[PDB]
Amino acid sequence: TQKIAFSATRTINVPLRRDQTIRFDHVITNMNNNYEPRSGKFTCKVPGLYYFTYHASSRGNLCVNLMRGRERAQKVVTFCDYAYNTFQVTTGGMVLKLEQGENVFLQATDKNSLLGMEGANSIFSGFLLFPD
Amino acid sequence: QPRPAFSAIRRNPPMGGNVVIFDTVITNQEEPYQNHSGRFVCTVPGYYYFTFQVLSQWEICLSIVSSSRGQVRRSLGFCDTTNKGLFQVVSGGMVLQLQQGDQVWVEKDPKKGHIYQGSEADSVFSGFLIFPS
Amino acid sequence: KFQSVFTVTRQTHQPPAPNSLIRFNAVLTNPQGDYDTSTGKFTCKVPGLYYFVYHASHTANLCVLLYRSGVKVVTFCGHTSKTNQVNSGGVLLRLQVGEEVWLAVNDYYDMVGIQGSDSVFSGFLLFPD
Ligand SMILES: [Ca+2]
Repeated sequence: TQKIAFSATRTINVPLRRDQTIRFDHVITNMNNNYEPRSGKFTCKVPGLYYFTYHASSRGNLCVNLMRGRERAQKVVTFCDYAYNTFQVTTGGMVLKLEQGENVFLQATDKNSLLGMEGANSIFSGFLLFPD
Repeated sequence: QPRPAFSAIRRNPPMGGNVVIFDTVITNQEEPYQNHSGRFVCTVPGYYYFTFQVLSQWEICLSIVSSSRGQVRRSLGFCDTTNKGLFQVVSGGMVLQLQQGDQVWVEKDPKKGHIYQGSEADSVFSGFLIFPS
Repeated sequence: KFQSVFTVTRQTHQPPAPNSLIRFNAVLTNPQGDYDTSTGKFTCKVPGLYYFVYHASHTANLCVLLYRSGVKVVTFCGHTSKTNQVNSGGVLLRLQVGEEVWLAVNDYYDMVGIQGSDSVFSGFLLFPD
């Protein structure tokens, strides 16, 4: 009976480098423990259809890659949302079919304005839709 | 078991009309979504969640629209009118209770319909069954 | 014995009061009545894992705060001047019977969308427990 869902926020106050995995260090929810707050990666143990989503607060240009894959990650999509001298909240989502061992995570780019703090949170969530 | 669920993105979208067509499929379990029309077709009756995150640089206003027996049902819309030529993501979403044959798609405002075309970043339309009946 | 789902909208051209609970007065779907358009609150009937998500349109500054049983869980802010944008946020929560969930604004409270841009709050039970 596969109840898998995670929600983690980023409270890490340190700039991101291009190609770096975006870690969401603070776990709100982690049923089945398939999300690793240490890395910021979800690892599939139960093959199936999942939905992933995120909302990112930002003070400038932000682009993130949604990554999938077992040992070598591959970008599925890139979401960009720009901001000039202002504050924003952006979002992206994807239903993915996952195989055992595959990880999904968010990866930074040169466009790296992302905030993680009380009152302007950045969150990464995912959950199983149908196993199989 | 029924496992209807899809995501599609824009890459080489046919352009014309006010239905926003997401031509590139990422996921389409049970194939409910048609990438040539931009339309999700309900097979399993029940409660579904649909969402979009679409990229613009100018003005965009989008609505998740449905049909039942071929009659269109207009619904809420979601806009970004920042209009400064920098990337902005307009999003929206809602649960829909659907019967067999009902269709669901995203439509743009004929007066506010700028959707980014290119390789830098993506726009996505997603949907899934929450529960049958 | 049950499921849980709602989508509610705010149908008014007047914004919420500053530092207040955001009331969604109109229902698109709410079969179990878990969202109460009178109080603006969702109350858990069937315990388990829920997703909550919203998309709110605004033409001045807006922060949305999601509360669970009296505790701020997440906040997300969008700043704009004159022109319209969407503030979105969401989270997954394992709730017990009787727990309340709701949205609020802070000193940034604008939810005045231009014609065609609405504000929506949805939630649904994913895994009964
Ligand atoms: Ca922006």
